[PDB]
Amino acid sequence: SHMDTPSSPSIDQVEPYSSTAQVQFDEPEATGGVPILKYKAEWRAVGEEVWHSKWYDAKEASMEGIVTIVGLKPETTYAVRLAALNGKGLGEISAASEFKTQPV
Ligand code: NA
Repeated sequence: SHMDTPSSPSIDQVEPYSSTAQVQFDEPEATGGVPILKYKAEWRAVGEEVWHSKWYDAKEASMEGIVTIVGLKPETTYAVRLAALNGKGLGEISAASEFKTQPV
């Protein structure tokens, strides 16, 4: 009788530059029963406790196949994960993917 939140997106690869990175991902296998509305990316520098997060429109993300994370520091290793938002709320977070920003 009730829809749930989406299953997890999958991160394929991350293409990092100096202060930004392109996160390549797959849509959830299951929407949960109602449509994906937004994506949330969360990232943090490995070793640190604080997570940074940003919302992304579902339409452009799923069409481009990417979300772009910003405000990164050069030469630094990060963990990133993704979750889909539907009408019920936030779904399962993806497995974390680790990348390193390039040197300036
Ligand atoms: Na894939």
